[PDB]
Amino acid sequence: PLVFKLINQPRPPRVSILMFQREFALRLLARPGDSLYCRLSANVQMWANVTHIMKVESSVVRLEIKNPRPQVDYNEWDGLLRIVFVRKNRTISAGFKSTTVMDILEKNYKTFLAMNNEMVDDTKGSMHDVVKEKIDTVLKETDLGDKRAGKCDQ
Amino acid sequence: SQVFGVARIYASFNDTFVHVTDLSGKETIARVTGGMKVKADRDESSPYAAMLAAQDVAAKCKEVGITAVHVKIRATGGTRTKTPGPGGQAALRALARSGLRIGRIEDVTPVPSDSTRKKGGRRGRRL
Amino acid sequence: VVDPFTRKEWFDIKAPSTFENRNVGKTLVNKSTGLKSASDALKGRVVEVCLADLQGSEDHSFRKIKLRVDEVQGKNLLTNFHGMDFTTDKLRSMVRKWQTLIEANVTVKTSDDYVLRIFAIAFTRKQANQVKRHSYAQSSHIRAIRKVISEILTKEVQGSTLAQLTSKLIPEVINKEIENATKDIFPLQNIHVRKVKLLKQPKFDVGALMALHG
Amino acid sequence: VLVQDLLHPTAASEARKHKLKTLVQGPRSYFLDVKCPGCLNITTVFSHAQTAVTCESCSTILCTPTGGKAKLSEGTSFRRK
Amino acid sequence: KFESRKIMVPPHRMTPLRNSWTKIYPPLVEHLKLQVRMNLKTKSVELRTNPKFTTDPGALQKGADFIKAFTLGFDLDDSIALLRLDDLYIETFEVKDVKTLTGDHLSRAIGRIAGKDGKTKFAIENATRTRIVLADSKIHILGGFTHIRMARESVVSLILGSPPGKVYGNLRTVASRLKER
RNA sequence: UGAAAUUCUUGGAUUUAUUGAAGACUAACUACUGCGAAAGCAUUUGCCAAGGACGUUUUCAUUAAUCAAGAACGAAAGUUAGGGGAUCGAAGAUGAUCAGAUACCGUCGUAGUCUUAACCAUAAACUAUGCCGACUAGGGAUCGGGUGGUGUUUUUUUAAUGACCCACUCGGCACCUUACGAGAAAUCAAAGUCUUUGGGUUCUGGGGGGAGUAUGGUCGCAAGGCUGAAACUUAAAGGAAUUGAC
Repeated sequence: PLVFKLINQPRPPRVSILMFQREFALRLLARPGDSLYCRLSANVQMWANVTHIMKVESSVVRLEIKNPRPQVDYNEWDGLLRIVFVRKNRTISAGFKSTTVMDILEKNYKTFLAMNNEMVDDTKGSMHDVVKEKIDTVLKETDLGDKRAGKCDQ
Repeated sequence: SQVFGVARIYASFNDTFVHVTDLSGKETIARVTGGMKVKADRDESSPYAAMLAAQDVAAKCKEVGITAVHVKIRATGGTRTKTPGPGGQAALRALARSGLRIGRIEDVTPVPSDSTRKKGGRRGRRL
Repeated sequence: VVDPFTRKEWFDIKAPSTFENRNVGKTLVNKSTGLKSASDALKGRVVEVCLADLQGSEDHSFRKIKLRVDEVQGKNLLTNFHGMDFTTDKLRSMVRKWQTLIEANVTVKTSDDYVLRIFAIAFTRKQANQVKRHSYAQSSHIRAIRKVISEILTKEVQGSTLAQLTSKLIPEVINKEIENATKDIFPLQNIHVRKVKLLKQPKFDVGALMALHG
Repeated sequence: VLVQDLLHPTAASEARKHKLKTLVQGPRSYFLDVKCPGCLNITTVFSHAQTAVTCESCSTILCTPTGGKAKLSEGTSFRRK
Repeated sequence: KFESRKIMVPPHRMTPLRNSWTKIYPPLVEHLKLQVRMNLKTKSVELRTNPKFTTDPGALQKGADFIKAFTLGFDLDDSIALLRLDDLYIETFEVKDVKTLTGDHLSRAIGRIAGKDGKTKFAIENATRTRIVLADSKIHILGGFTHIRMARESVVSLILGSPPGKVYGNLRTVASRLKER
């Protein structure tokens, strides 16, 4: 929430010059294949141009909010990246199938079908369907699923 | 002779319960706590507060008029310590001191045959 | 607002005929208003009592008899036998550290069609002329003694009825049968019947309770 | 134990040693001529009989195998060798 | 107006019982005015009070505490101080109540609580103004409620693997901050 | 809880009593012990298939010992796919606070902890002590088997069981002395029979770091495992025992 305060900041200011932890600044400007790379770098390079300037350990960074903000829902971006980056050492298919993620994302997906009126079948996922297998299939329907969180870009 | 009751003394590390019941576990007759007696947060389970609560219990039993009690002192049991503390000891000292009839002293502590995992972890729980 | 002891009600329980001192304890039933509900409250009463306090023997003889209360008649409450137990400190005084514990068990039906379960314990003693400071029995002896005790208990409880089981159970009959027939396998001591557990009861009977009262 | 004889051990001490561990090794067992009264007949039985040696005519178990030695039947005459 | 309590005797404690019985019973009979009987067959000490004796119902409880603490392995004079002082109580804990130990871990824990020649334990009893029975897996603490609490802190310090030197440091800290007040 | 604050409680918590469901464990008994190649194994009863020791006036007659190559098993944790999910609980989400009494802690809690089908192959996997074999002091306890006793007791009339006691014998797990001898010492009945140096055989090490690192090969989905350096740097790093001075 350190960087994230001045991302969603309404009436976005001109620049941002601030000094933080050097390890946290490495979390900022990390490239997509690191252990340094996590949710935060994809968030910032989605919504804020970032540059490291004059390392003071500590380090100073300059942030610029993209004033034509890219229309990506940061809430779903938050939840998706949070789930896939909590389990970075775990396979992506097994991580959605925990017990409660199969309940929390189940309720979130049926809330996501409240304005769609899709008939939840009796087949719903323990054998072949929406709780177990369809979430596995949507991963294989996008750039994800067998790729890992530290290999997919934004 | 006297009217026999059932006294039940629970001894948690923070608290002392004294609980007078009729025969067969019928209904609660006299029931106070060291917490509701002494307002000092240090003194929530002192032997002093236990004796005060036990004399309150004795007073309410004499208000009812029931004198004899079959007393069942009880530790935490389960996985914590299975010997009732000095709160229960001073409660017994007070119920003897208050002149109530004591039918039978028994130490009913729930002992597990074979316990599950405690809340101490591998390290040890407290201190 | 109002004290319950204003409306609280006082009753009196009485023990069955198999035992001596039938006048044991009284009851506080907090309402006399709903006497259907009061009768139902009295149907679910269970009193555990001492053997000594019920049979007048002054030695606080370490047992415990559970009595379920069933019927109501003019402040006097008719009871039924429900179980047997020891006290905890007796068993903790019994179990010692250089002798061998032997426990046996049996699932039981009794001639009054009661489903029951019976727990017997027996330790091992050491003889007069010992030099070993311990007396462990081989495990074949333990299987044999469990088998003998199981069969003795099974026949002894399938013969009798429930009150007949109680009447055998008071003067320590069954453990002397175990003492006799089990002596030929390994010499034992402290042979007792630890717990007795009702499991299932027949269709609801009343006249047997009145026979068990008088 | 400095100077003793091992060629000629005392027969009592030599009697207690293990079968394999004597001066010259050799068995501690023997044979028997037994007679059951129901036949008046000599049956030759080894002292450590591993099978139930039944008599010739009658179905009478003259000895049962129990651990080391065979337990003779009740009421049976015997003599060594 | 008699009142009768019975307490069992284990044979582990029965030999000091039958040795020091001649000092045990007369202060209960004379100095505390209680009727004291012994069934050596059932190993049962029977404390009953009569209308002859002084009506002190707390004296029966303190006599039961006397016989119980001697049964728990405590000394004669400490239990006589229990007959004198009221604020002295008994804690009793297990090793496995605090930390699960197995085999020689238990033995080494008991040795670290005791120390060589009891020098770890005895230095506790001087500095906690308590008395401790270290039973097989049981610990028994005898003293004031704050004092048995501090002894509980010390023994829980010892049982979790902490070295005895840190225990001496915390011990002299608690002793200095308690004797000053 | 050193101390305190979040949560729940007037619809009643906590505690008391009567029940019911779920899954996990197998206390005390439990050592002064047993089994298993080790890891490991403590409720009853049954089935199956093994195994040691003992006994043997049974059989074969060198069929053996140690083992690169190769092969099975291998705690805990961890990976994939089902089932389960009560306890506790790496992460996480959280209320914190009060002293420099150290860090705090506390409540919820996903993974996991439990099984099935597979993967992995590591421990202070220690008894820090390869395996086979002989010889060299005692002593008293036990565990399994066996041989004796005009022993003892339970007497069933005598017996026979059993159970103890005594004496002997194997085969164990342990103990306690000594020193003949060993060792630097603690200590060791083997760590002895070693300068008076040889029973057989497998593996390993050559001052300390750099470093179990780099690279290559191989095994694995992954995590990792096995194998495994040099450059460079340095006079100590150590093991055991001993004294008293902040």
